[PDB]
Amino acid sequence: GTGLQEQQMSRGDIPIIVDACISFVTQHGLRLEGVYRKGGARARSLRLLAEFRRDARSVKLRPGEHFVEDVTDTLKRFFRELDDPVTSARLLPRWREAAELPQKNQRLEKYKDVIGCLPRVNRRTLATLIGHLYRVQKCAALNQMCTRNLALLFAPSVFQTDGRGEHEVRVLQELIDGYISVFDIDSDQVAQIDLAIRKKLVIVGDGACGKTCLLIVNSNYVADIEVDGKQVELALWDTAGQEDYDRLRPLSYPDTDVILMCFSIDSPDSLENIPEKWTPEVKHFCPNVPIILVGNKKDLRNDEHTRRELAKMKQEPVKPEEGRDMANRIGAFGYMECSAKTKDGVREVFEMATRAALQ
Ligand SMILES: Nc1nc2c(ncn2[C@@H]2O[C@H](COP(=O)(O)OP(=O)(O)O)[C@@H](O)[C@H]2O)c(=O)[nH]1
Ligand code: ALF
Ligand SMILES: [Mg+2]
Repeated sequence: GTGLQEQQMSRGDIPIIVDACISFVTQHGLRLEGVYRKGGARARSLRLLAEFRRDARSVKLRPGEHFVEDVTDTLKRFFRELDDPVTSARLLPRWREAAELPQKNQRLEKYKDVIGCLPRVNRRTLATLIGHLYRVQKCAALNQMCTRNLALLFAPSVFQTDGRGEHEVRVLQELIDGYISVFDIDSDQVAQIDLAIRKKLVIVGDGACGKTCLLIVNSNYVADIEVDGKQVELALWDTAGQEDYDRLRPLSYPDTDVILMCFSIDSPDSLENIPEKWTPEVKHFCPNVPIILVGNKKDLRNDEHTRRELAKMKQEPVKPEEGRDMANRIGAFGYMECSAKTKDGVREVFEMATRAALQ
């Protein structure tokens, strides 16, 4: 193997895995809302990564055949699993020092100096990645991925941080925003680019499937709920859906009394990750804790735009019976659908969770 120097290299002297994923996402993904925030179905996307590891130049990514979210996941996993972060562990002191200078122009010039000390393959790979993220955020009116969000999603794999690394998020954000300057992009490329009872609740589920909005519309938070005569102080613990936070998420699990396990009705992949990812993790850290399987964004089930996007990959919104079958398959206490956006079903979600916690 997973070393940067051991990879099959493109004509451009960067790893083919990086070149191929970035090219595909650039062609077919710059409009996808939540690109790089949403993830693919675990087993399917890990197969694609394994193909790239076996023989990267043999993988031909084709629209309609490969999921954008599998490819974005593959790119992040590539950087996360390098023996050494592409930014170099040995230069992390200089990165941090650069990040603490007072004025942005001074930080950019220092970042430029650090990048200059990297090995050639690292520099060219980092340049290609940052230029890609620069293009992504320029399309944020469509994909909703501003520079700050991309930096939060990419800093853990790029720098190989624990998951909370504050200096590295600033660097990445400023590298993206300052891409043209830091990487000496000439004016021709600039033009070409222009074209009494207390109970603990934890919520888990795929990135962007609506966990935080569900906690917010109802309300670490606290909600006071009354069910069956009993007044309950429900402690709400929010968690991140991305793989990058897998090491930090178990901090939230101790003492949990009920789990909200979420998928989005507009994402069959997020339902498929219920048995593949969330159920094994939750049953390992929260044995014998009741699970409410929650289908979020119910308002999108018959939404025309949603139905058209999923049909491109021969998918359709999750049906109520599919969620119920899944709830039975994993041994959930119950199944419930809701829309944080319209508030429909939100009370029923937390009332069922509270009854589960009290049984
Ligand atoms: N249509 C619709 N969109 C939603 C709903 N809930 C959340 N969203 C959107 O989905 C995106 C991610 O939501 P968020 O709760 O932050 O996702 P989280 O990553 O799981 O915490 C945001 O753009 C929300 O506005 C919903 O019930 N209906
Ligand atoms: F993508 Al999230 F909480 F913002 F899982
Ligand atoms: Mg969230």
